[PDB]
Amino acid sequence: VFIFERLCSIIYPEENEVTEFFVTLEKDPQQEDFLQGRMPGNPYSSNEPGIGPLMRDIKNKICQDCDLVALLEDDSGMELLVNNKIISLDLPVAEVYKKVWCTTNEGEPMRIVYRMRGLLGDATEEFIESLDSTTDEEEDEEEVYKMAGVMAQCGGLECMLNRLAGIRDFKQGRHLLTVLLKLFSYCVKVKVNRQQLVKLEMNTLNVMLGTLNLALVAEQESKDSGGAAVAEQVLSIMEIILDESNADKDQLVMLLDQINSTFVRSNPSVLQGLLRIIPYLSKMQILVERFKPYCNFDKYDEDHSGDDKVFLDCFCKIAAGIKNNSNGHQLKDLILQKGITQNALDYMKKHIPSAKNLDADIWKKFLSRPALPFILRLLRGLAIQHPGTQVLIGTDSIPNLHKLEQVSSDEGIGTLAENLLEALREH
Repeated sequence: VFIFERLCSIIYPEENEVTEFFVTLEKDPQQEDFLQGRMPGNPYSSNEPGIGPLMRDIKNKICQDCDLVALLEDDSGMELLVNNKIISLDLPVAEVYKKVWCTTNEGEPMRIVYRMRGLLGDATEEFIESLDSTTDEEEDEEEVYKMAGVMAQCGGLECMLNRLAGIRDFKQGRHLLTVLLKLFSYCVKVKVNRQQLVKLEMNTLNVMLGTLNLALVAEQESKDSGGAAVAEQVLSIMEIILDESNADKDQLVMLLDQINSTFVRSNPSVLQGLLRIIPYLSKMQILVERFKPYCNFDKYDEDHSGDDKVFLDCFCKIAAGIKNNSNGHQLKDLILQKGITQNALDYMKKHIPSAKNLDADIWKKFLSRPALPFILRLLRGLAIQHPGTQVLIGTDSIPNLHKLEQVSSDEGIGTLAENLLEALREH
């Protein structure tokens, strides 16, 4: 653990948190007669209750200790000044100390002058709203994390993967697992490390999926085990590695079991991360049959459970994420053979209005059907780069889709129909 912590601190030196500093809380000398009370505890330690984490907490402490109750609920009524600059109450006291005070008065207690706003006229002092540079310049990770590039050359990534694969007990391994994943999050910032991790010889995907499964099982057995945070980190690292790689079916089924898992459902972040990696990984027959009941559109319009909706949205996202390769084609062929595409076309043919006036109430009522957005998204996802699906939709549905693409609705049905027609133009 200590070796990997030391490697993290070499790659990305966390700025030394200012462990303890002192502050003095003084009245504006020009408001001495207007402000009741005085702060008696000068200098105050940064570790003292009410001295942070925000400048607002100091303002609230001054209002409380000086009995200025009317200013306690009003964040606009009191100003805090450091080095004759007005400091935003949203800023961290430790950052104000480091970035504003220590620039001129390093090692002295930070003098905070407090005053009532507008009592002597308009403030003429500079207002510091953000301690961070106003410039939105983005730090170059390839330069910021440049030292992580050594891990590709020294066999460091291979050592880290072997260490990750060696962790069989989540409870004992948690601390090592957290440090290794922190180090991986720095390593994936650098292109040389991403390209090394993409090599099949590294077995990166299987090790990461093993670590994900270990974290998911640990959180299912014991709530708040920390498996959730580990699973989220693994899913984020996997997304980056799988994206670089693109720039088995049993594992896909294990991932869908997680969509069913209440833990993953209750954890939107883990579910989101999981739903982002599922496309890249694309048994299959069983899961396609499992998504077939989720295609009760008429029933969906009548009534559907939050899960039915979530599952129908997830199936639309899966269908859109199926890549153009032999296995992706076989999965789309299986979905076509299971009749899911035909059932979506039969629903549209049954419910589409014959009225020529698109503003008619019958059209509004058709466009507001709950299943219709999901049908158009699903059909698009299945049609992209899949001639069998394109031909089936292109047989009889073009005149109806071409009516739909012309409609504006609050559900965006016209735009969804146009996007489906654009996917069908591949054929």
